[PDB]
Amino acid sequence: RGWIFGTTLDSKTQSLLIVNNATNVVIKVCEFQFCNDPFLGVNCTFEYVSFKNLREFVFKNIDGYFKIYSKHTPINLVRDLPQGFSALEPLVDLPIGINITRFQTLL
Amino acid sequence: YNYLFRLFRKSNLKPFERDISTEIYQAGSTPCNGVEGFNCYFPLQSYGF
Repeated sequence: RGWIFGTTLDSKTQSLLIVNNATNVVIKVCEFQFCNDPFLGVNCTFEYVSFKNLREFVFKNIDGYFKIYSKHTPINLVRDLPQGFSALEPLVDLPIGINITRFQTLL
Repeated sequence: YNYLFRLFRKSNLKPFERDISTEIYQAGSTPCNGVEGFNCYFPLQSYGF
């Protein structure tokens, strides 16, 4: 459902948060404090809001901007990546202003 | 003195990099432990217009 991106991740430097809440996507950049083990149980420097399936994504960061691409497709056998070709399409570009070095996935 | 500029860093900014961080800079051999000292310096300065 989401990702964290940054360098220290916590406090001393800015980090991203990206999360999907099943109606919307929330994106934010802060001097966050992360959880010790992040999960979706149910400072302010930027904000934006908007097994048989393979979901594919690409992320990159250049000159203070950050870019996202994706594609979704069905699968026959879920054991491994399906051997073929299908190109990913752009979603989003953001003026985040930060370098990044670490990332993490959110359940 | 409310307007500030950074004097010290580890390495130069990339284009449109936005470094907010105000931790004490280790300028040399001294481990700084989050406080000022010999080669342990506050990284910002002011114009005093």
